Amino acid sequence: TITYQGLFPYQGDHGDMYVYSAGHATGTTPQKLFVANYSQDVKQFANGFV
Amino acid sequence: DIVMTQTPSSLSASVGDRVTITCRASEDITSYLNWYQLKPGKAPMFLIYAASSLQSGVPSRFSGSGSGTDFTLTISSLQPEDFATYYCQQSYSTPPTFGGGTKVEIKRTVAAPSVFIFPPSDEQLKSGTASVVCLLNNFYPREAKVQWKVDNALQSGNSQESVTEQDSKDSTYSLSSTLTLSKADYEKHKVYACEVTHQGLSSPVTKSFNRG
Repeated sequence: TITYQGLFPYQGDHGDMYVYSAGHATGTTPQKLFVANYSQDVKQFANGFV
Repeated sequence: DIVMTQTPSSLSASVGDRVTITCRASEDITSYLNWYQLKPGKAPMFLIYAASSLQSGVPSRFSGSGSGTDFTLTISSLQPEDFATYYCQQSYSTPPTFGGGTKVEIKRTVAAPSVFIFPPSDEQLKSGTASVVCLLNNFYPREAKVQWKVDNALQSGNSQESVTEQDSKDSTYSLSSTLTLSKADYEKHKVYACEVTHQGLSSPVTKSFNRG
């Protein structure tokens, strides 16, 4: 067992939650897409993400 | 977004007259149209759901017809309750859009337009605001054209039109028009004339009065 220093997430980090959802549709016909506001949101890629 | 347009924005029909209302859609709405009857001073009432099935508590005379882009609402006999705004709303899209609306006016009461002119009272002159009132009473046509001419010059945007709902005794609206002028402009102005153009009336009538 050894101790190593590297890029790692801090413990207890809830993080950012993103969920994909089905678009609006009729019984047999697909309709308008249903999406969240993720595109507007921008985050800093300081050291990358897991 | 889906757009719904009502073919008859306004129409005139007497009692016991069959009325057909057409709703036009840019895109197909298979069977997703809801009809609502709006009477002033009360909430709209559901009439047809899906444009195929009559809502419970709604009279049989109201009918749902048509499919896809075009839908038709038919009333076999006109009734006093039937003379109310009609809206067709698409249910196919996530945001519903209501129709332009249908307006019905009874043709039971027949009247000939009567025009009156009233000079401002002394209290209006002392206050500094002088309003001249042209009163149109018992006019059968739903819409009356009103124009103000003072000293052979037309005035626009200094007049307002207030119209009461249909009397129902003669089924005719009553309209009062007030013309407001600045004191200096009003004093130099002499004859104030309100002339109304009516399709029913043979000749537009000018009712006028001299300043003083």
